[PDB]
Amino acid sequence: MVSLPRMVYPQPKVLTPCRKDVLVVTPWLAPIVWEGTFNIDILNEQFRLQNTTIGLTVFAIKKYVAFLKLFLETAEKHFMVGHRVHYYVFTDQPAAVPRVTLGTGRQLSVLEVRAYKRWQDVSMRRMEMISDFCERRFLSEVDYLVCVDVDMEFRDHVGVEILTPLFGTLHPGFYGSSREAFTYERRPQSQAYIPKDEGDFYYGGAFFGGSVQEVQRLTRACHQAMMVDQANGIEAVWHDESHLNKYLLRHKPTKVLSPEYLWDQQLLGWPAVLRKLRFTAVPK
Amino acid sequence: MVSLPRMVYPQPKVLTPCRKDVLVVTPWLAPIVWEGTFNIDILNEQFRLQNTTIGLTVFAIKKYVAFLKLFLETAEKHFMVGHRVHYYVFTDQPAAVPRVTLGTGRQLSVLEVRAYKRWQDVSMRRMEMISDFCERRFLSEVDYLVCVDVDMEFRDHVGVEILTPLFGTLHPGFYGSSREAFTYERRPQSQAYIPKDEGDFYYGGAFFGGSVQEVQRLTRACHQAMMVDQANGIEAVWHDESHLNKYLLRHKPTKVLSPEYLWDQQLLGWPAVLRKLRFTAVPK
Ligand SMILES: O=c1ccn([C@@H]2O[C@H](COP(=O)(O)OP(=O)(O)O)[C@@H](O)[C@H]2O)c(=O)[nH]1
Ligand SMILES: O=c1ccn([C@@H]2O[C@H](COP(=O)(O)OP(=O)(O)O)[C@@H](O)[C@H]2O)c(=O)[nH]1
Ligand SMILES: [Mn+2]
Ligand SMILES: [Mn+2]
Repeated sequence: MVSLPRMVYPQPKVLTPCRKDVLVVTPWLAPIVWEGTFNIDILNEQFRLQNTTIGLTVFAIKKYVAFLKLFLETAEKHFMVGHRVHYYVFTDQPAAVPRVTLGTGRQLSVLEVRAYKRWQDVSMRRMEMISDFCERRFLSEVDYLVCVDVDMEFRDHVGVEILTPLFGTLHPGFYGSSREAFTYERRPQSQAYIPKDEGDFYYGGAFFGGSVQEVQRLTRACHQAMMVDQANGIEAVWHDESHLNKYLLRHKPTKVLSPEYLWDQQLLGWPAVLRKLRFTAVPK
Repeated sequence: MVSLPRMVYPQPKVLTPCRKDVLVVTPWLAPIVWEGTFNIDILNEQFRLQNTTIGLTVFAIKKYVAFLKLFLETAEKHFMVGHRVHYYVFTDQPAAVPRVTLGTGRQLSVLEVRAYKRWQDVSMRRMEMISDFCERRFLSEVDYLVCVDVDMEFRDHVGVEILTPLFGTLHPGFYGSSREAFTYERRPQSQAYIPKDEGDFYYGGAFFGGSVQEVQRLTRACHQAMMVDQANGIEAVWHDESHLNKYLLRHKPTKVLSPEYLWDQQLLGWPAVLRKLRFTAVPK
């Protein structure tokens, strides 16, 4: 990496934590990203100097096309502003994608794919489709991939602080829960099985990412695991999210995002521990 | 990575920090390594699965050969035990290197180099010498390089928790100090110059490291800066440490080690904030 320029900002204080109310590093030394833990000016410098391109995948199959306008418009206000962004919209209805005005250095591609009848299958098949397009396109077109649900909107900054070889996001329903309470797949017959004495966190299927290489590996593995389960007459309790959790248990993420990055205010309010609500559920 | 095996350990608690008394992550999201922040079993698994080899460089020029016996014997007890280790002892007196019994998977190489007259030159020229041998040997022989002073002994675990592309260590004299008090080079004529309003930390010249590529970059850059200074007729106030600090200001380390890793118990005692004293000064 090339040198940063002179910058003036508050000195970090070794004997003064940024946050004392939350865990800010995992036991494998991956940062857990909360507001107050990062200086976004330093991080922007680091990633801009490397001319980073970020891909964002989103699936808008069947009626879910209705979520695209707000998803994309709010993404324009909050997601990686100042950096190169390439949106990839996976849909069975190219003509139904709204014409959203994009900022400079940002582009959008529509990837036409099949629709599945069951929402579970639409959700699950994202793994296969992302993996497939890593090979077809993403490896050549972007440096990182961020893979999210479409039934969401950005309300605050989501930026290069999340970028790392592999990240998961704390599910907003479980961040304060004991591992026994996590809704991992519990049947040993399933490839997603995690027993009650294992597990670090419950990650949300709605927001993960990393380098293209790591996301390719993750999505390929989750898809293969789902195909094995299918052959064994089993479907994991929480579908792709169950498999995501099994993957990230055994392949530790190099950053973990706090629930600021995946929230539902209707269901969970605005707890003191959340200084910002960045990416939130839209009522559906 | 390849998958980790099933492991049983206590669950990380999102709403319960491991350490509330110290900063455990930098504003650029690099872990600051303190006892309690890492699970060494997880980390050992990760690095052993990668067949990691760690190089350790140490200079024992002139009278400093006296320190080698204790340095090496204690390294055998505490440094990277269980992993492949390659010691590189730089000396003007190959015959004076004590014969120290090494554990399996550990090797020692004696590198014969010139002895400079001025201690300042001895200390400063380590940068050139490390950089030269990165090309000569380290690139093909080790994955990471750890570069330390010889007038030291290991007293507790120093392991794979430190490994990362680039690391510096908090100097024990300044970890609680404001940047204005840091003994950076303050003369603008010097390549190591840092203004009073810049600076994250004061890093110790006695303990830094990283991937071979990053250590080659750092040591080459510091040597070049020193040569420019020499041509301009100036020598930085704290020699190689001043240049190391300039380098790490502009090239942020991906981990920072706490003063557990670089201490002087005679001068500073054993404060409560240090749960372990791992690598400590030998009186001289
Ligand atoms: O008919 C569907 C069902 C699902 N999805 C995609 O699959 C994601 C996950 O589904 P959903 O959001 O309904 O799951 P939930 O958040 O309720 O767990 C959605 O965001 C969409 O991106 C879709 O496009 N069309
Ligand atoms: O005559 C010398 C002077 C320096 N050194 C090496 O340079 C390092 C830095 O010097 P020193 O330890 O004296 O610096 P200090 O810790 O006192 O700042 C030493 O640990 C030795 O490894 C050496 O080998 N011989
Ligand atoms: Mn959703
Ligand atoms: Mn020393």
